[PDB]
Amino acid sequence: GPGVGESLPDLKIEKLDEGVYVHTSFEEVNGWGVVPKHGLVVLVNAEAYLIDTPFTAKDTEKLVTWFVERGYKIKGSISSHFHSDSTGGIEWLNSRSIPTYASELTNELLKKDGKVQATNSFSGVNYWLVKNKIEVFYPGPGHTPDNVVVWLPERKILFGGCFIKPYGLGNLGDANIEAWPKSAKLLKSKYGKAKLVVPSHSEVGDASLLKLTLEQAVKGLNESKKP
Amino acid sequence: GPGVGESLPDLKIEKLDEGVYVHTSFEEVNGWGVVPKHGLVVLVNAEAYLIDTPFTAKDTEKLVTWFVERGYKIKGSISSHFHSDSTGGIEWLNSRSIPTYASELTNELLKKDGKVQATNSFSGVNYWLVKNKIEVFYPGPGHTPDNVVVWLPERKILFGGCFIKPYGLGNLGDANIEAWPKSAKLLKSKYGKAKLVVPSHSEVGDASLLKLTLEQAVKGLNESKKPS
Ligand SMILES: O=C1CCc2cc(-c3csc(COc4ccccc4)n3)ccc2N1
Ligand SMILES: O=C1CCc2cc(-c3csc(COc4ccccc4)n3)ccc2N1
Ligand SMILES: [Zn+2]
Ligand SMILES: [Zn+2]
Ligand SMILES: [Zn+2]
Ligand SMILES: [Zn+2]
Repeated sequence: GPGVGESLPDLKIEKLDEGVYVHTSFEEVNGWGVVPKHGLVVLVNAEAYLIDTPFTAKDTEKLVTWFVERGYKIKGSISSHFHSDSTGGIEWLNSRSIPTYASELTNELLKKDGKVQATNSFSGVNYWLVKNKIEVFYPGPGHTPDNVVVWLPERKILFGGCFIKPYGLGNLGDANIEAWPKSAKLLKSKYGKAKLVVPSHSEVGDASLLKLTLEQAVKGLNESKKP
Repeated sequence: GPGVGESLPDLKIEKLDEGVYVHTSFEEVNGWGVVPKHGLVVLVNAEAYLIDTPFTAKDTEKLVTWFVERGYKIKGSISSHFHSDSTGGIEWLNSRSIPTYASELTNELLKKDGKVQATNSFSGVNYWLVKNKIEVFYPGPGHTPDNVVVWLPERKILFGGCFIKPYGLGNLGDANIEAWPKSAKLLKSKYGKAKLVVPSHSEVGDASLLKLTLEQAVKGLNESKKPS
């Protein structure tokens, strides 16, 4: 809702691996309960890259302040898809002239919704946000038409965002179930020996979260072809 | 409120694993929104066991018919705590002579509250609702003094009910916040190898949710303890 959910938990920040933190923010979402949303902060040269923003400007600000107060200035943010649990902090970041990144199709979907756009876009299937350290990849449509993943080669850590859905597919409103099985299969061959997979809405796992997502996508596609 | 013609999403039933269904019902919590409630239906060869009832007689009846028309006998239900979102359809199940179960303490709380009780009580820290297949465990007070969890040793699924609160404890009006940290740690140390953990009010996860609940219990205790 437009209002502040006064009793949600606060923004969480936790170290996942050597260069890498998980940030978790929380929102009240109709029909689901409280929903957690994980993103990352990846440090490069002791400068911070946000992988997805929190739901809100308030938690984006808290996140940024925490790292900046500790000497880690913000090099940029990248959003894995257009929904506000990935993109909600883009306007705040833009107002601080922190570069924000999104695919061309993500920015088009933001605009079509009258959302503020990232100030840096990329067309096409791979994008090195930081060569050999932060890569973006488009597996095809799934949770949404634009969803991308972020790969950290040096840690073998995959940020699957809202594409990774081990225990169920979540909000299907913008989903492409026909395509999701093919996308999930593609993603699983490519990142099969990830050490760690970070879903948006489920806590971190190993590479079996790729197989679970594929099974859930196969499952939802089947059920949808009914009564 | 929602309008007079507004209905909340309809009861959902979803396969979770070979023997095992999640059932999700909804109520509106006036100005927080619409909030889901998960229970299970556990299948042991053509018998079905309800793990928690929906909030309402009407959804308890929908849930029972769904399985009766797929050929199952409803052998009984068990309620994980006394709140309506676990016991709301005991009165209806009783009216159809489906055995209903709760702990001795849960039935006492129901009777205290002027509510219909389950027809069968158990008491003790472990209780087999179905030997080798459906186990009930009391971790200690937390969400409520009487909350219990259900364990399916053969799927390694834990139904944690409203005890499992990985994103925030929820309403503490009936809770024992001083006990919840200890109870949570006992629950974690017993079921740390669960393949799945099913909370009442958030989605299915893995055994991580045990750790998250402990963290939330401890932090809730701390917050309630500051002098401001
Ligand atoms: O593999 C599967 C399919 C996905 C899935 C979902 C759940 C589950 C339990 S309550 C819940 C809440 O949902 C709804 C509440 C309101 C509107 C739409 C959905 N969702 C349990 C297990 C399964 N497991
Ligand atoms: O602004 C909004 C409200 C929040 C929101 C959520 C989603 C979305 C898509 S799949 C998904 C997964 O959810 C959950 C997964 C587990 C538990 C409860 C929810 N969640 C998409 C867009 C919106 N956008
Ligand atoms: Zn989304
Ligand atoms: Zn999402
Ligand atoms: Zn309760
Ligand atoms: Zn509850």
